[PDB]
Amino acid sequence: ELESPPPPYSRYPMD
Amino acid sequence: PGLPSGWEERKDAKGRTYYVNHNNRTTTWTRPIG
Repeated sequence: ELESPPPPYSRYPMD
Repeated sequence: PGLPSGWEERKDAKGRTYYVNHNNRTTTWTRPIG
């Protein structure tokens, strides 16, 4: 996808 | 697409598709095999 690294995952996904 | 247990593939309306895992607690743009 070439996208910036995914948002830091703690418990639930948040974007 | 093989779906592994603990992973959720979630596509947000911006066109953001992140593969997240509750098992190890990690997310990646890549498709996980195991």
